Amino acid sequence: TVYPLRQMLTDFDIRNINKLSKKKDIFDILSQSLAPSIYGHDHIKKAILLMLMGGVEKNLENGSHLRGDINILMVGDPSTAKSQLLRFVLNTASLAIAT
Amino acid sequence: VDYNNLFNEITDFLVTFKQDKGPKYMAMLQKVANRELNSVIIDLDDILQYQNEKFLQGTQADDLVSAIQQNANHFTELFCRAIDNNMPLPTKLTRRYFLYFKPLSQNCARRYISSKPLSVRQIKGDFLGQLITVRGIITRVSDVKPAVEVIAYTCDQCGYEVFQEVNSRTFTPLSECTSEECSQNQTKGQLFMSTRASKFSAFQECKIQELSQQVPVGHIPRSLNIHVNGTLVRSLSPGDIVDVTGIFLLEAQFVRQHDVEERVMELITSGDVYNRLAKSIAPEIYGNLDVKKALLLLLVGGVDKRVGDGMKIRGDINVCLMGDPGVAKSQLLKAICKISPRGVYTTGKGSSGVGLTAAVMKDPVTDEMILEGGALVLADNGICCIDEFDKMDESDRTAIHEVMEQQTISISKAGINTTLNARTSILAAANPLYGRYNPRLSPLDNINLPAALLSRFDILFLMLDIPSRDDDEKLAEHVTYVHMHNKQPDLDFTPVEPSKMREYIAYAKTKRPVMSEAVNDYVVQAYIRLRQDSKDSKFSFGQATPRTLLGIIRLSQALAKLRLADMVDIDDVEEALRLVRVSKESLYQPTTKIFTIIKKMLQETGKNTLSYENIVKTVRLRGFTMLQLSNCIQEYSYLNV
Amino acid sequence: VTIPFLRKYVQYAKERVIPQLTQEAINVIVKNYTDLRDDNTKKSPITARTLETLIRLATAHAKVRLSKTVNKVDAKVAANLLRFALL
Repeated sequence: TVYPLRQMLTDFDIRNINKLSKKKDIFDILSQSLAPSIYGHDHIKKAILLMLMGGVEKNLENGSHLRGDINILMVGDPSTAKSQLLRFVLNTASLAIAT
Repeated sequence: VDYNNLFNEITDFLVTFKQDKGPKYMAMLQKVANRELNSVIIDLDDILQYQNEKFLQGTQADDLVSAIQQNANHFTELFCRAIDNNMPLPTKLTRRYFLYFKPLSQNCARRYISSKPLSVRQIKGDFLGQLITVRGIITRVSDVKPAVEVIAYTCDQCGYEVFQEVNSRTFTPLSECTSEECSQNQTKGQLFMSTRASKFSAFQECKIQELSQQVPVGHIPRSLNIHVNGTLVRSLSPGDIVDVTGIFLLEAQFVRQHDVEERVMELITSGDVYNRLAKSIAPEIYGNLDVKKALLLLLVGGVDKRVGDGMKIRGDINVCLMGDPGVAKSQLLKAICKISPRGVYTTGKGSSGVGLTAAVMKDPVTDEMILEGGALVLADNGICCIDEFDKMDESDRTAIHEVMEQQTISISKAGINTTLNARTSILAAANPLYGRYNPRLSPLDNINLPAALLSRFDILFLMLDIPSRDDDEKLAEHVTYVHMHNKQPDLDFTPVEPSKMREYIAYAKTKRPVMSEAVNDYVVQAYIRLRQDSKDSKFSFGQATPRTLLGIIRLSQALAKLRLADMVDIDDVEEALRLVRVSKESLYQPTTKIFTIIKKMLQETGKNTLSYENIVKTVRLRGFTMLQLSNCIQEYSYLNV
Repeated sequence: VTIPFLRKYVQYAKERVIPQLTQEAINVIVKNYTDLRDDNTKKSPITARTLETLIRLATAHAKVRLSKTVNKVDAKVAANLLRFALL
């Protein structure tokens, strides 16, 4: 028989995320709280926060599906923490594969 | 299942046939006794008629058609002996003939199943041993080679020549004597082989491929192997669609090659069929009705003309799409290949050099030199598209220009020196040298393609984007509307599904329009004026060629074919010339009555406007075309009015 | 804020709430796309795929706040991210 077809959630954590749902200062402090070992680059990690949360994956009727995923390319001088940010996004996502 | 009565039924069938000289099977045995033929064809229709004759007389049928369909390899060796039991005397191992089968059609199936058109994805595994009729294109074929069936050994010591039977791909030489005289003997003398008394067969392997519209969503057209023998060995020439009926071990036996009216009449009766079929295909993009209108005339094809004296001209169109990035290019190309059958998507670099021409390659299963194939051979009759046309090389261009000029490719390399035909329509998508356009540069310098390439190209579309204030909002509104939901905008028109216009294209393709003399005198005058105007500055590009005149004639034939008419009117040439002039116009970003009409128009505002949208509106309801008034504008300018 | 909190935040937003569009966030993104389609003459090419990516991010922000539909400020923060990553 073949059938083709992760942190546990309590009722105390849902009260905390419902309490943090209507304040309009949430996004900046959540983008600033992901990597405190890296100075600066707030808008880049703002896009990285929007990147790891995802999209919607809309499937059209009787046609092709629509892309919900976002893709990010980062360039610059090799002096900063671009190679130090991949270890943080590999260890803090739901599931990630680095090559 | 019994064999003792079924063999009696088989030997009683061939002597009691009167439904289709006289007893035709005995006449075929007399013909093979006259030594004129070597192929025996057995049909199931005669079996069905003999079964009907035996069932209507109250006799036992003892069904053959439900027994021939399973295990035909035992039946081709069992009924052959029943044919061998009776032969007429001639008047002019010992198998003089070759036995083959053919199934019954669907017309004999509805008139009192066994022969269904099967896919290679519809094989399931458990059909190994049923007779199957597969439909598909043929890409790989091999040469005819003699494969032995029985090995003949001769001896000088006894004289009894022995014969062994091989079944596999390989065998071993029987050096030990197994005769009836060497068993009771001390001596066991050497044996030799005979290449003359040994029976051979014209063996050939072929690779059948899955049909393009029969494959599922996302899947690729996988192949299958067919092993043919005997007289069927020259009935398979590559580059065609075939229906192969044979047993599945594939040992072929017979090959052949090639509600709806309500669906076409409800598409016709809505009014403005050409514009509805233009705006129906690819509605997820914004505007460009002219480019995609010529794409509609491109996939409808046109009329292939034969002079009947050894000269064939093209009845096809080839369209270029030169543009800057920002507007969608792969979507129109994908929609054309998804709507039209046999559409194959290609690329610029990669295996393209071997993906446009035959590529020699060793074959491991049979161990030999096979000739692989590109993208122009599986897509024989249809749309062949090229994405990133300027990213290719000279080897791709020299083969693309050869099928662009005339439909026969000839290749003479260390593998083969052969020819093959491929009626294809070339769709090309290209970009300039610096990505986008340049207004300070000439179009001969902006386009890196040579004069012989775009001189053969009749329609080149300069899809150039210009930033604006009003027109950009509609493209933004359209992409937000299609990204909000899958539905199209609320206009008073419904987008037609692929099957209905596919049926309309297949129904319009059988039409053969003939040009008149009144359109002939307009065609030659417009060609003379276009040649003189084209016959050298900053914004110029190319010159007027006779191939462009032939393409104008082909587009007029396609416009008459889309209107399902037997004749070519004056309305098609004036639309085609407007199409070919507005194809290049984006870079800048019978007369007295008309004169009287102009005067009537003046009797309101008294305006001498240069270009018209509301003067021409009172002309089309009367009976004159758009070309007659076009001359009335220029002529009259000599009246200074 | 900490490491085991944002993981639960991201997966609850991924599993429960799906955002939809409003008329307040269609016009401002139409205005932004038509204003940039400036960059073509100055520093960067703008394509049709970018139209799709300009609302993907909005939806993102709208689901960061886990609202059932999008807002105008999501398109505004997407345009701010565009101004930082393009200029």
